[PDB]
Amino acid sequence: CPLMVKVLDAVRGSPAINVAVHVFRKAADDTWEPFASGKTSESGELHGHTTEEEFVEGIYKVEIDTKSYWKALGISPFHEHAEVVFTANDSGPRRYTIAALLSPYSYSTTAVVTNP
Amino acid sequence: CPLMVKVLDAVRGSPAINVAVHVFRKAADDTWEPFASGKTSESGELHGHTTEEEFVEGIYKVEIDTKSYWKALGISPFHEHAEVVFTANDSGPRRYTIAALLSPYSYSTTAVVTNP
Amino acid sequence: CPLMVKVLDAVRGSPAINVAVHVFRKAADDTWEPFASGKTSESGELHGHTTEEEFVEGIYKVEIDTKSYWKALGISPFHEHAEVVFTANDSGPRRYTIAALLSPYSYSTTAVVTNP
Amino acid sequence: CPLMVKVLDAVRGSPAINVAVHVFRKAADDTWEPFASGKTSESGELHGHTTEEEFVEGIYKVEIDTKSYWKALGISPFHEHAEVVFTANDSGPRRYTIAALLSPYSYSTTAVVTNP
Repeated sequence: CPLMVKVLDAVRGSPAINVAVHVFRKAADDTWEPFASGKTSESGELHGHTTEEEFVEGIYKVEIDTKSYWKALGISPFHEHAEVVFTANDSGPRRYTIAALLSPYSYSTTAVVTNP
Repeated sequence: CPLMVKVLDAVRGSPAINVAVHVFRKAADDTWEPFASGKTSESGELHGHTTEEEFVEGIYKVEIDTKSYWKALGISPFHEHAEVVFTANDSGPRRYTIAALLSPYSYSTTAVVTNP
Repeated sequence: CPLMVKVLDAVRGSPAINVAVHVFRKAADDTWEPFASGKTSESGELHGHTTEEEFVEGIYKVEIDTKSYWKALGISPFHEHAEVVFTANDSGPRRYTIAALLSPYSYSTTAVVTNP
Repeated sequence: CPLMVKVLDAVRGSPAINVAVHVFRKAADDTWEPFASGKTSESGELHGHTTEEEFVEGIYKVEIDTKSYWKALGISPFHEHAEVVFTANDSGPRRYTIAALLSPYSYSTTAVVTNP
């Protein structure tokens, strides 16, 4: 799976488990088309069964449901979710790891792109 | 102004100047209505000329045109833009500063929420 | 003051107030001589009452007492403190802002370096 | 190896390879005693042959030679190095992953602590 998402909790110093993640790809008509979704595992990693074949060039959006994550822990956070929008595979197939680091009023997101 | 945006550049160690920023209010019909927009100043700040009265409770989106910023500096960026979505003024009007620190393959965002 | 420190709290969405900060100059004998110190203000800033003349080129260390800050808020922290080491004024006197954004298990630091 | 260090480059969106890392443990007399050192691999991960046995409770320091990393890529960075100081194993053995994300004028460091 050439698209991996990893989410960490900066308050607890742990993977952020059970976090809902939705992935969309921008379609010809400018709308977001559903692409993949899942929940993070005990390692904070998203369970993607995406193939290299269907992962074509385009603009992708990864939406991480951070608000429900914090709410379940009793915390009322600032952000509704964390969104990451990026062009993928514009110069050939790559493997992408989108990392998100979560705090109640702050998040950071980083991408590592490798050419296998 | 109850809603300020500040953008910093982690590569140059400076404010991010002349970056386009668009703010939207979510409308009843889950659609994003324009709310404020501009280019960041030499201090990396976006004016915000909105008043407390029009800045009612609701879900706001702040969209930062990070891709144009990096292209103008000649560095290849990962993200299409940086989008921050949050609920404002629940528990009453505060001053919000949305701060964003930019790198080509990473960004972080934090809210500094202060009660006057 | 050519050297300012600003500290933000990612959990509360606010400046980090009353945080101890110590600044040192490296001495010829690779030893850290005290240079400035204080507690951050309500805006999360450390006064810095040093003058341009005493703020000569050299390697400076900024030590932020993050562990006491988190203990005062009742949250278990990871780090003993946050230490930023940098060379200043090579290429001439600038204004330096060392900004630090704190979470219990994570911190980031950035320099906003501006030429007057 | 219950102590792992992973370093990423936020300019290139890649692991930071060949980065020197030194690890110290605070000794009885208050001085830093050398504990481990190495260079990051092609995955940005540090090659530690540390055992659970020798990794006792104490205060550890991880020093990452960020300046040499940037210099080798032609960039003159702000920081001399990135230091992470923390108490380990104070409540029993844990596995620690220290992650550092590097930009020329900024870095962030995060810890994930797991109980195996």
